[PDB]
Parts: sequence; C-alpha cells; structure tokens
Amino acid sequence: MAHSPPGHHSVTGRPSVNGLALAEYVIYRGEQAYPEYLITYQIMRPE
Amino acid sequence: GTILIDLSPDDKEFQSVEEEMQSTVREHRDGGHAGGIFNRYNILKIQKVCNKKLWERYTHRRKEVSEENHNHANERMLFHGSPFVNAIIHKGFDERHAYIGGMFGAGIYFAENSSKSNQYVYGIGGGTGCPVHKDRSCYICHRQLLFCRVTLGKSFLQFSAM
Ligand SMILES: COc1ccccc1N1CCN(c2nc3c(c(=O)[nH]2)CCCC3)CC1
Ligand SMILES: [Zn+2]
Repeated sequence: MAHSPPGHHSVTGRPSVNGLALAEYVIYRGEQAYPEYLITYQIMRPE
Repeated sequence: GTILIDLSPDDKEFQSVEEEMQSTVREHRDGGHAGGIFNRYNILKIQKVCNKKLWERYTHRRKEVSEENHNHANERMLFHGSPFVNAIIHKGFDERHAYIGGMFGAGIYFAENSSKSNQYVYGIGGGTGCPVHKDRSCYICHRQLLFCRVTLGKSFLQFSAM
C-alpha cells in the first residue's frame, strides 16, 4: 500500500475531460473507510 | 463480529440508499464492456453492516484525521465494488485490497458514480463477468456493491484525463 502526498489524507481523482463523470477517491489506510451498506442488485437491460 | 440488518423497502433509509445508487448511474466510455449495458438497477436487498470493532477502528482514525485538517474529517459516502465484498464486511479494508494498478497509486478506491464501482464487482475491468455465465453484462446474476463511509481529510486534488 502506498502513501498519500505529504500533509494529505487521501487523493481526489477528478476527471477533467468527461464533464459528466463524477470524482473517484483513494485512501491509503483501511481504517479510513467503513463498509456501512451492502447492496444486492441486478443491472437492468434497457427497454 | 459482523451482523447484517436487512432494511425494509418501506424504510426511508432503504429508499435513500437506493436513490443514491440509481441517480449516480452514468454512461461509460467503454460502452458497457467492463460493467454491462444498463441505465438503472433492480435493487434486491439493502443491509446495514454492523461491527463494533471495525466501527471504533474507523471513528478512532476519523478523529485523528479531523484534528490534522482544521477539525474537518471531510467524511463522504461513496461506492466500492469488489470481488472481496464478503471479506471486507467481516474484516474491514486492508493492504491486500490495495489496487496496485490504480491511476493514483496502490490504495483503496471509491466512486461517486455507482456505475463506476459496478465495473469492478467481477474484478478489474469486469474480469470475466459473472461466474455462472461469464457475462460482464449479465442481467440474471445478483451483484453486490458497498456504500461506504470514507474519511478524506485533506484530499490531494489530482485532475485526471478521464
Ligand atoms: C487489489 O485489487 C483487485 C484485485 C483483484 C480483483 C479486483 C480488485 N479490485 C480493483 C479495484 N477496485 C475498485 N476500483 C475502483 C472503484 C471501485 O469501486 N473498486 C471505483 C472508482 C475507480 C476504481 C476494487 C477491486
Ligand atoms: Zn450470470
């Protein structure tokens, strides 16, 4: 596992080309996330 | 350690989590190659994940981060799709889950777009899709995502070319 930049706690990866894509985030310590909801689903074939 | 509490579809908490799943679907530049072709999900079940040890581990680190970032944990709710969901809810995230090939280095990745996380439920790039049909666009097999509480603290802003 790597490290975030000095003075930081995570990285925000923000797409700058696709204006509809939302952000992606990276943490480098497992204890900085808690898996609060488990969602069971299917994708739906478009009609 | 871990207990899973089924939420009722009549509960506001279920409807709120579903709305976050559905409203953050987007199209992907691979046309659906990794995660499949869809505009919405059929939500089958939403369970609250309860684990005292993992939660106290999380809140203990949250307070450390908050104090290093002008008393601001910068806490988000974000999606994570992974083949290792069953290990994560019982033992938490750890270094084995570090995505060495990620664009921002070997760490644990989360998405605001639910459909971005859906690309990883069957593995990197969708792996070979569902285990039964080997179909990355399977409409039959049940999938699972995590909706996670994530402490960002001072986040380094990296513009990506995506
Ligand atoms: C060690 O890694 C793996 C090894 C073998 C199989 C799979 C994974 N990993 C890959 C990274 N994973 C992931 N990456 C991202 C997002 C996400 O939800 N999950 C959303 C934002 C963009 C990136 C989780 C599963
Ligand atoms: Zn299938």
